[PDB]
Amino acid sequence: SLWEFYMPTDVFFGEKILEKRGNIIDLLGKRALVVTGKSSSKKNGSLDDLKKLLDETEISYEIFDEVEENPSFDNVMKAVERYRNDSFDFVVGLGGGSPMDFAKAVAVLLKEKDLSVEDLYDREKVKHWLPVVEIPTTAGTGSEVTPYSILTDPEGNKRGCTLMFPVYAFLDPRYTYSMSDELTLSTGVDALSHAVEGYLSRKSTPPSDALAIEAMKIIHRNLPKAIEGNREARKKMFVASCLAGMVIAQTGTTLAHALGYPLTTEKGIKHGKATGMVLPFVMEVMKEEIPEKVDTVNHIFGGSLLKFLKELGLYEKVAVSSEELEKWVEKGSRAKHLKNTPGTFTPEKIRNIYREALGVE
Amino acid sequence: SLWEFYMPTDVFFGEKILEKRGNIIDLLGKRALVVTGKSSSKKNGSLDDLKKLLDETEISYEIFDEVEENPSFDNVMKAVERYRNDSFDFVVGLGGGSPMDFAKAVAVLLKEKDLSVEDLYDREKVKHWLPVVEIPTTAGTGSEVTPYSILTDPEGNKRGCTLMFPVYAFLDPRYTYSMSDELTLSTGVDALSHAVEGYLSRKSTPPSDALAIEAMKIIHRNLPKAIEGNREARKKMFVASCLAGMVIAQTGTTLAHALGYPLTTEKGIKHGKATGMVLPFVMEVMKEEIPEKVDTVNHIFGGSLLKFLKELGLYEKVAVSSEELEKWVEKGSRAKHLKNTPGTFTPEKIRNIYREALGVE
Ligand SMILES: NC(=O)c1ccc[n+]([C@@H]2O[C@H](COP(=O)([O-])OP(=O)(O)OC[C@H]3O[C@@H](n4cnc5c(N)ncnc54)[C@H](OP(=O)(O)O)[C@@H]3O)[C@@H](O)[C@H]2O)c1
Ligand SMILES: NC(=O)c1ccc[n+]([C@@H]2O[C@H](COP(=O)([O-])OP(=O)(O)OC[C@H]3O[C@@H](n4cnc5c(N)ncnc54)[C@H](OP(=O)(O)O)[C@@H]3O)[C@@H](O)[C@H]2O)c1
Ligand SMILES: [Zn+2]
Ligand SMILES: [Zn+2]
Repeated sequence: SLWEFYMPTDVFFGEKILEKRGNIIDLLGKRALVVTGKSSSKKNGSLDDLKKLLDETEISYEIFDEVEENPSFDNVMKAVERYRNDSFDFVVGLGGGSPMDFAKAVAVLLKEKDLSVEDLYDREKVKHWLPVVEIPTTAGTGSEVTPYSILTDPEGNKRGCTLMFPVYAFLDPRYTYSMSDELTLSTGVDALSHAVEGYLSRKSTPPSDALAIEAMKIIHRNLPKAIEGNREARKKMFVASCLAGMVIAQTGTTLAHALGYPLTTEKGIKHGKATGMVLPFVMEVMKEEIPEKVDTVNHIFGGSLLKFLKELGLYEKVAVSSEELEKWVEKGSRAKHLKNTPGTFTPEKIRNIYREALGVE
Repeated sequence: SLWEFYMPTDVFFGEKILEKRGNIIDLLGKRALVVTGKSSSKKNGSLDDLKKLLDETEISYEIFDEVEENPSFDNVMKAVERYRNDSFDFVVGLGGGSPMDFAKAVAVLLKEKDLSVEDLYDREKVKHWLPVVEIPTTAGTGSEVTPYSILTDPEGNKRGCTLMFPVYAFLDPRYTYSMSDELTLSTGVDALSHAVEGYLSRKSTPPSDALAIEAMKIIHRNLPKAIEGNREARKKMFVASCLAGMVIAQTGTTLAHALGYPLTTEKGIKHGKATGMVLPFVMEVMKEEIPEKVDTVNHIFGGSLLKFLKELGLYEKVAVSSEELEKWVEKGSRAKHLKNTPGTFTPEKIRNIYREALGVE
């Protein structure tokens, strides 16, 4: 066999974590660029805490609070072209996966001033970048512990790239208490999918399996209560989302993530819910290769992950034309994730996965 | 509550791993110092593989193959003084815990020529150091993924310190197939203790708990067969020892490790066996603060860790005087590990832990 474990991010978790461990960012420089969403970070106390930390460490900064959900190439360039004229020592991503991923792309482009966003997809061109600090507020994408960035290209397709691991990750569960029940559900299922896909992936490793198993157990026991607003459960979900991120940082994701993309970009379905909807059906095909592991996942979730997700009210009614379905099937058949997904996926199997997922509601 | 996860070592695992991924050390420099034991690494093909790797990568080197079991301050200075006139870019530890720990100490001292071994216990003085590469051959201390180094001081006492994390760890399971049944047993129990102590420690964290649980399950299922010589079992033990190293790299150890030291330094009992002998009894006390987790550990090991260890033939007959016992009880009452160990340990309880462990056989 042959495997590798690499997750160099220094992770700090706890209430008031920026106050208690945040000063370490002073090792990164004297001026920082903060990238965050339009309003969430202003309402959960995170931006205020960050401003306090920057003031305390006497680090000057600028705030780009215009990151959109599922950020596009243009969104990133709208910030890069402007901040390339400044001189930042490091970048801080604050919020959900969108601003956290946005921060990684900007960190490279502010250093590599001659590169375009498309160039980021060429690993050979990514050799220099500003350090990145991530402060997540959802539970979650686990972006604070992965080297990935996902952007929507000019054609409207979600495309991911591998950049750098954040130097520091600061997780304060209090920031997640403001999530709506619906966002808690979607982000929680995204975390669930990361742990499940990482465990079932052909790139699975012993360390990532260990982390994935614990994450799955935590999510199974806490997601329902978290959605309802139970604080202790939300704290556990935040822990699980981080563990799951560590997992995919080793394994990457599977066809489940790839197939959910069009549901998000074309049907407005939140990322986590989109992935979660197709995941159980992708698993049915994976069974042809790893039935034991698939059985393990179903057992952890009470006997059936599909039923577990259905009980959460995850499935949505989605309008899909034959024309749209065929387009999604064609794109899925070319997903890079296919190589790391157990099972044999023909266009018909992918077509069936969508029909099954869409057929629930 | 508040926790941190940090384990930056880039870990590579697999048969012929040095041949397949070792070239990456080219990024560390052009000259290196190899520290290892007298014969071991020369008989399992590891030193041969390392020599070949260094030749292929065109990296000059010198070999210090005089690291003794449980190295002392003088041992380290012997190598340091012998090579302080030279100029190395990085250090490579090859072998078990002794040479790997030796490597970390030397890596600092060769950089900071004005420091003594005693200075290494002062975190403030350890500012710079040469990069370290670890290649373990036992399953194991997990030293390849921890920042710890343990040496025997002039007084003959085991004293550990925290230095740096190795940049790269290369694990080839084939190297462990040459271990004697006794060494497999002792190093295997050491790994078991790391996982168990890390899980039970007051410094336990979610990520380390995840890794510890998996490590414990692997060891329970494979240690007996590994001792018998089963290669699949030994390969699994090697994975577990690594996972366990990642665990203590976050948690540190408990009173069990502390109480076993005098058995090693004064009675020649191998580290793993010494810790393992007292572990079940230290756990009995822990049950006062964390009965849930202790029950979990016993459940994983077939219902009783004590019985599991006894069945391995772990316990040894040891000649101990009252004077010696009282000295150990006294020192045990002043171990830093006490603070991170659940339960209340009175001199009477510690004396009883030793009596119980020594009374088994
Ligand atoms: N790096 C990776 O490996 C990885 C993994 C999984 C997913 N992703 C990517 O991450 C993105 C998904 O991010 P996400 O699900 O965390 O959400 P998101 O897209 O970052 O934002 C979701 C929405 O929730 C809001 N929000 C964020 N934190 C909140 C809080 N604490 N309380 C209330 N509302 C809050 C946001 O408000 P504001 O806009 O006002 O801030 C936003 O409107 C996708 O683009 C996905 O492809 C990346
Ligand atoms: N850094 C940490 O966090 C950490 C954790 C646990 C323990 N430790 C420390 O590590 C030391 C324990 O090391 P250890 O149990 O791995 O053993 P060790 O002390 O490194 O050596 C044990 C003996 O086994 C031999 N050996 C090593 N690899 C072998 C192989 N593949 N086949 C056959 N024989 C082999 C050695 O031979 P040669 O002498 O010929 O090489 C040596 O004589 C202690 O000093 C302990 O305090 C450190
Ligand atoms: Zn995701
Ligand atoms: Zn040990």
